[PDB]
Amino acid sequence: MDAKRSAEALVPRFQFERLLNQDQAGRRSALYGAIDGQPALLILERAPFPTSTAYLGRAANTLRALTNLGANDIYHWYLASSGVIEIPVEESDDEFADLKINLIYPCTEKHVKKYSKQGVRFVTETPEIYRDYVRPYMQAQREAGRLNWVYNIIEGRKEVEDVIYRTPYGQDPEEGFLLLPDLNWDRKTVEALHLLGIVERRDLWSLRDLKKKHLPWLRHMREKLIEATTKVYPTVEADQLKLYLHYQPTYYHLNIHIVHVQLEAGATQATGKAVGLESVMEQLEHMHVGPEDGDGSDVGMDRVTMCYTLGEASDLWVDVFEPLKRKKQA
Amino acid sequence: MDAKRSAEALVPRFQFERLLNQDQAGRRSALYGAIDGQPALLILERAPFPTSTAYLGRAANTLRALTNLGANDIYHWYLASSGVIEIPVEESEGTDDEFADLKINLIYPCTEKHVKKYSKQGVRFVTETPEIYRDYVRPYMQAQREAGRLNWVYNIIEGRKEVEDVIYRTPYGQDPEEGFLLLPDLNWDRKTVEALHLLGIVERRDLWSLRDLKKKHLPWLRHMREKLIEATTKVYPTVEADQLKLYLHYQPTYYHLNIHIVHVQLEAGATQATGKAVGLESVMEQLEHMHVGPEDGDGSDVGMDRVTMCYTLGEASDLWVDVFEPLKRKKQA
Repeated sequence: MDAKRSAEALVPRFQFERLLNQDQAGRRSALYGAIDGQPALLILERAPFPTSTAYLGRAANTLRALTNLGANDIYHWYLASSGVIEIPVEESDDEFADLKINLIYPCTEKHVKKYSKQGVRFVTETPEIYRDYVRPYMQAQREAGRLNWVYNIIEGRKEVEDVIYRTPYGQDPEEGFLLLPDLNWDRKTVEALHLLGIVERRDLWSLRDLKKKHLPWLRHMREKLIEATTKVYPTVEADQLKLYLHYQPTYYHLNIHIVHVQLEAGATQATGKAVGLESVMEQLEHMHVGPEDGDGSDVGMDRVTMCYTLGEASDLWVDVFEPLKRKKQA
Repeated sequence: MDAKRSAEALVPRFQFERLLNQDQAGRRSALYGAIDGQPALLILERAPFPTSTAYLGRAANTLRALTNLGANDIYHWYLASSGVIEIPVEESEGTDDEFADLKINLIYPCTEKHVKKYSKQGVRFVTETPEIYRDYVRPYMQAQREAGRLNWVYNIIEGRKEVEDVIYRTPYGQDPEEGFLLLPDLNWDRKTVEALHLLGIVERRDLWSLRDLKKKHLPWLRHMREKLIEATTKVYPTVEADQLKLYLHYQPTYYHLNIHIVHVQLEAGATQATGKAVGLESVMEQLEHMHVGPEDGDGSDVGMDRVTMCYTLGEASDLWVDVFEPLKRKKQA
């Protein structure tokens, strides 16, 4: 393993310059620097704790340093440094690791931008702002071809082996769908289940397109997605799943997240990003039908004001909401 | 300093028995065991990385072990173990300290209450129709209030408790309808502005949860939204209005309306998750556009008690044990 030793030789040559970002409760730091006089990006992460009893049964008894910070009755808190614990013969001479390291070298300005801290803003999207600015932006993104990757999966030309369930392409153009594992799921831990329900029809760009006339479709899709998930993973019951939509979505083709209720909630589930599927259905169900609205078929989410988070490097913040904010402050 | 050394002697005597829970993306493990023949609960946490240049400028060059797992062009990924890095004199009160990679909490002797608190808990997603709210859940809320479970809230509202922890309030009694106070969330260190998490406890006592909100409350809601934001940005001048999110819990942990205020940069966890957190503006918009029927008059009493709400419950909670699990059991063949 010359390439393995070669890659290992890079890390001690890293010359730190500055911290780009620290996140994940402080347990991930993105460092910028240089190796051999060229830009280098080194990402430090605390590793998860081992579950081996060889580790858990020895961690408290092998510390290389331990400092009590305070105590109150039966409560005590400390800082400590891990000692060396060797991995037993039947699980590996290795020791248990406390760090994960990613090194991008040589890195570019694109990597610096990607891993630099990005501020977040909470914006207010009225029906007028959706009509005049956001919906035109969505259209341009789709016309530019940004959904090619989605369409390639829907049509069965990519990630065929990653799909865990689908209706065959073309068999059901209105209510067909496929289930894709989320990139961060190990596909083995059922209680961390996270699937993407990508619908086959192509005319719904986001929940903004949903109207009362889509309530039957929404009911059918909710049942079908839950039915398929609990069929593929039979130890999962219906009341152990949550279905939600993103707004703003990360891409402009309606897709329904399916997560196990036991999955640790992160940004993908947070208020200002995730909207429960049943919550959208109830808003359509009870939305007011005015005298000019006929039977109500076209009453829907494009009448609502939606408030949500955006990153400050996003197109929508830079081109729409920051300028609207500046124009209002003048 | 003797008590400091005494508490340090506890940790190496810990005898591991079993893992109670591992969460926070695997970086927190709650271990159950014994010390001196009595139950002990040891919680291991990965520490945040120092920002000190003395640490960051040496971490890559002092590793005590390093294994490359793979590489692809300019991408390389590894596992590693940290070496010893001493804290420089100008950053340490003591001498011969090294940067720490672990935080440890030891509860000893612990009880069954601590084991329950830190053990993994099953979760269920339930469907609360208006009928189930009427027949089962609202009576449960009422009994909780009648039992006195809100004594702690009222003690703070009335200025008998946590007077020193309130970061802002309207003086009690001055504004009975739109008065409020702001309390820091127990999990916030009260100094890191980008992790800000406040609880807005309203002065009025007749709103138990968002189920009580109706169209007639929309002016009150608009006013409270503004007032909570103005007060937060007044106390924390580096926070702008568009760097805050306001939300309600449903189910809430207690049955007196209270509005969470969080910095947009705060990392989202269970408290913000779908099935628990409901954005304040989302409730207001749901009330704004809700249908007013022919028997509803001017619509003033149309509100959230007409909606079906879906949310998560823990399997040890009263509502699961006494309401939703029995309803589920009776329905199943």
